[PDB]
Amino acid sequence: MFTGSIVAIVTPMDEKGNVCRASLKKLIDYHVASGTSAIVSVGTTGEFATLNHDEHADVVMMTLDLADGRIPVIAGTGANATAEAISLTQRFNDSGIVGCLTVTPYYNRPSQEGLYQHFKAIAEHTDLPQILYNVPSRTGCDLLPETVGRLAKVKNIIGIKEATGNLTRVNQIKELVSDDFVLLSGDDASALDFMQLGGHGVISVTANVAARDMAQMCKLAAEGHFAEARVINQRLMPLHNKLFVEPNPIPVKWACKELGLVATDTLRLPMTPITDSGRETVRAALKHAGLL
Amino acid sequence: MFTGSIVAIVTPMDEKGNVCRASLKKLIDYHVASGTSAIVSVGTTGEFATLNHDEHADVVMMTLDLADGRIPVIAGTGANATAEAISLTQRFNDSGIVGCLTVTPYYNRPSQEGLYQHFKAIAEHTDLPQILYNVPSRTGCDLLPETVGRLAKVKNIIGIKEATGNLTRVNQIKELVSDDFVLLSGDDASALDFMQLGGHGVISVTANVAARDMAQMCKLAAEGHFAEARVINQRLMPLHNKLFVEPNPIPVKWACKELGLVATDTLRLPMTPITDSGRETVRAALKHAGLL
Amino acid sequence: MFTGSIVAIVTPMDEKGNVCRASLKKLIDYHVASGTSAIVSVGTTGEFATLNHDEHADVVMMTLDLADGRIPVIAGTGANATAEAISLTQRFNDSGIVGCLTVTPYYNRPSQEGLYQHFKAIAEHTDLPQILYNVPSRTGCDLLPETVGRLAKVKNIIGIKEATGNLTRVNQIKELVSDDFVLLSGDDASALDFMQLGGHGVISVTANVAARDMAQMCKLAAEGHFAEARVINQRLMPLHNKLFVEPNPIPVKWACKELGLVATDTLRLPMTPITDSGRETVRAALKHAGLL
Amino acid sequence: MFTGSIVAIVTPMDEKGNVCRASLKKLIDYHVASGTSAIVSVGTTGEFATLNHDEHADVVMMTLDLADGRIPVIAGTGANATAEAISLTQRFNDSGIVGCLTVTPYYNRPSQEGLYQHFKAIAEHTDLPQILYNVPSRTGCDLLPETVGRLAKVKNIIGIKEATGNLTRVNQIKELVSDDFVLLSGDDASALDFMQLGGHGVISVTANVAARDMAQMCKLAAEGHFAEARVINQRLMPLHNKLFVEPNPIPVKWACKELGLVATDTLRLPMTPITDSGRETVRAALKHAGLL
Ligand SMILES: [K+]
Ligand SMILES: [K+]
Ligand SMILES: [K+]
Ligand SMILES: [K+]
Ligand SMILES: [K+]
Ligand SMILES: [K+]
Repeated sequence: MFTGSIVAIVTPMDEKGNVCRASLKKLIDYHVASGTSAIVSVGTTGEFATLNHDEHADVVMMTLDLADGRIPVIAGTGANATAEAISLTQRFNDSGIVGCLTVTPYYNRPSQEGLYQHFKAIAEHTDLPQILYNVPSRTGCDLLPETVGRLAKVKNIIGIKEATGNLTRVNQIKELVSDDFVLLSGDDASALDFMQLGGHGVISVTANVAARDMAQMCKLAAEGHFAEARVINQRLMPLHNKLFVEPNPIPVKWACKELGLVATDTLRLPMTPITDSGRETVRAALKHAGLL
Repeated sequence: MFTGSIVAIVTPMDEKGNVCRASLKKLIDYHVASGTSAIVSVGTTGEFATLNHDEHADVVMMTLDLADGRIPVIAGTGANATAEAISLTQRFNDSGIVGCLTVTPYYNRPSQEGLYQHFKAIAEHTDLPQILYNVPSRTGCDLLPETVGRLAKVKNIIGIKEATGNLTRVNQIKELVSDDFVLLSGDDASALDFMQLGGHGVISVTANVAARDMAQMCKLAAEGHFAEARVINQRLMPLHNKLFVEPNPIPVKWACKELGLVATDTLRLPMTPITDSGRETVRAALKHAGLL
Repeated sequence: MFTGSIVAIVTPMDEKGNVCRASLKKLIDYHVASGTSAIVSVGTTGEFATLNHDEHADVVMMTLDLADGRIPVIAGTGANATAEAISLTQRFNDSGIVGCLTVTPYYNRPSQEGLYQHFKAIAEHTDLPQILYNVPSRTGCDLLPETVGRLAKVKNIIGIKEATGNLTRVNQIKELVSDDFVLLSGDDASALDFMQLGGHGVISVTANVAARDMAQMCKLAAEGHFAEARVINQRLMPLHNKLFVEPNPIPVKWACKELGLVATDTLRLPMTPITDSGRETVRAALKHAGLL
Repeated sequence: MFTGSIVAIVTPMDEKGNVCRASLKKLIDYHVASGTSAIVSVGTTGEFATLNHDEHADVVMMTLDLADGRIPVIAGTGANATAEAISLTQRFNDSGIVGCLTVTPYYNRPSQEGLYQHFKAIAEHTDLPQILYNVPSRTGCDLLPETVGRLAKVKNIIGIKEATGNLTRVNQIKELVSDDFVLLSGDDASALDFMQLGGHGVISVTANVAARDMAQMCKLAAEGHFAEARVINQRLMPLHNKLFVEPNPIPVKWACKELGLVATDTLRLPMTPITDSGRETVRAALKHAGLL
């Protein structure tokens, strides 16, 4: 459901830029075989910015179909207009997804009162569980712990993906919310630290290409075996870093292609193909993790 | 017209959040009478974030119809997907707009090369003049002078709205582009300084309520009369700051309502109504500028 | 020695700005009675910036004398010139202090190679244990984990006071150093989190006025009792924050006076007396902690 | 003289780190011949951080003796303890210096009120003109325009060396001070922009090796001939940047050695010798400026 290693899955494309079903099926089978806890479909790593809402919905529904009940699917449903976020969420009502990952409005820089009204309105128009998502480097907006506390009082707001990389947020949030509100890292390089402080898992880029290792790390964390988890983390740290050598998901798509998990590493503009220097860097990180 | 005081006009709304034609007419007449150089329709201040593409186009067309040839209109046309920006651009071909204001992709944080490809593609598919728009605090990415220099070689990329507030950008860009490339400030509080360093004008929030003083300030600046311009700037500085006391365009829409230029101060979520403390701050700034 | 709750003790002054022996003795007796693990004398909170090296040495020696073997004393010995740091350290050779707290050079912004040469030269001119101290908001310099690793190879460099508040540093450093290199927080508000990640204690401002609570928190942490430690932390969090409402040690000196621990709250310029608003804020925090 | 191109002169050292009188003479003659306005002796670039007060005074006196009335000398006199700044100031009373350059307290992060008291006290105890010096990247504190305005009312506080590189400060300060208060840039790369906005000159690192071009650039700027000045600035921009490729004054001392102006490029720890890559970068910048 909402703990352990959750992959922010790539939306694999053909050379034309449209979803590649055979690739998507190969990835999903991989995540089932690897012990991934859930799949986030059409999150940031899934190129939500460059799919239209129809295309987005098609990918989510295809992912659900291919998952075939073997692995839970959380849909990306964020938007920077509240009405649009409500419309997008309503597309998934009764779909089979287990909840929604909803990013703070980007670009328009709402106030904290605005963020409260936005997420409350979205939560009120669905029965689906809502995971807030804070990623200020992308959005220009920072959903602060006090406001997460206020929102956690809404019945179906049940967790947060905290992608600041600021580990002080874990216990600031935890003290204002109930014991069952889920804290998930959105920052691979700090995620083991985030779990060590009390978080419950990660929505991960790295899990796209090191799914088994990520699942093993997160299990060890949950069991309180941090030193064993950290050995895995150290083997993965160059991926955690170098999968952002160029803008995500440029590196992870390349890595997926290199590993034979997807047919092509195509992305949509303004994301551009990986540079030669980038390929060499990512290749080295994959080798360090023992994947190549 | 791409120099002088250009207003980033509000999109006035009724209580339902729908565009108020009567209020828009009043603003347009105000700008014609007050000597504003041009109107930026559905820029940031015009709530491009929360209008859909149809409503956005309607507002641009309504603005053109109401302007009736008396003042030039520039349309906001940016998007974070290069295909969507191209699509939106096509809607305005032969509309009567003089140019497009096209923001760097927000949220997805493309590389410089990605920005280059993005804007180059948009420019290729129109004959309309394009004004690049850099606002890193909103978008998460920063279109750097070197890339602006590469883009300025494209025939119909004709200027930039630089909203960093980092004044060193003026001459870094100027030295890389031709003498006819327009530099426009997107930061009211530093705009006179921007013009003093070589900028050609401003795309302004303050101009929505102080159009005549903005128009004269920019003229004096273009003539080299900076001391004279600075007297006006000092009277407007509280507005340049306090129009951002809560997220733009919340304060300026309230100010327009207080002056009687628009029927209601309604905005779309996630923007919310001005706080009482914000009304007090904004009113004080209006009085400092001599407007109430 | 170098774990648990270490107080960065204030240098109490008379009204003239010189050390007050009776106050210093009262504080030291308090730390012995409270279970404080060690005292840092003439660190940042002890006003190292505004004591001359003679005055500094006198305070350290007086603190040692008053401690009377009951509680270990670590001297502040940092300087931004290597020669000066060596001279200051040599004053304490054979003094009775148990080690030195040596801040990265401030103002001059050395490179990482510079930081390496600086601390290596200092370590080579003493037999005393050296605790590095990184506080970039004050110094303009950031001693990065790689360089801490390089330095940890020097026999008598035995730990670090990490005052960035960036909790990712704990495990970055730990993986590059031996199991016996000591990690101490220099940031009260994050210090329980820092210990939860693997750190060994804190050099604390808050311990000046909540010494018993800080010692109890740190003991619980070391025992792996984080939830119990966090209850104490929550009671102390307003002090952890509000003891920096005005520049440290302005608030903590006031609080020490209010509690009857020191005779006067005098400081040296450019530190100035606490403002009325500050007194009210600090008073509230003391009340929250159950100290007043 | 407190306008035009003022050099923040290196303190040339022999291999032992002691001041080289022969090298200093050569530099002083160079500045007299090249039209430099004044010499700042034992500023940041002069390694004020690593000279003791006696050595600092010796260098100022030697500079005065060598200048022999041919060029005005301003002494660096700042400290982070108000008493120490006063003490140092007294050493220079009736020395022959024309003024003092006094940096905001570093490391201890005083309040604005603390800065006000600090500088007010220093000014009270001398008849020498005082130039305030703001460099937040080094000091950890930021002397804001409002406080500069309060200090400019003190009769002998006569200007400011503003080294933020934040160009909005020019007119924020100008509007709060009298027409005769001097604004000087402390950031070579933005200094021409600073002058274009109303600044009166620069306290420069670049001037150590490009004194004549700096002197002419500043004259053209003072005359309003900004286009002409900017041609010179463009030839000097690689030096303005690459003199900071490693910590200042490491690169400029190497540059002075390469040109033959000083016998050795030796500095005091924690400054270290220039890297090979830095020598290559600096040399390239020298050639761009036409100096080798
Ligand atoms: K809930
Ligand atoms: K939108
Ligand atoms: K062009
Ligand atoms: K060691
Ligand atoms: K020093
Ligand atoms: K004055």
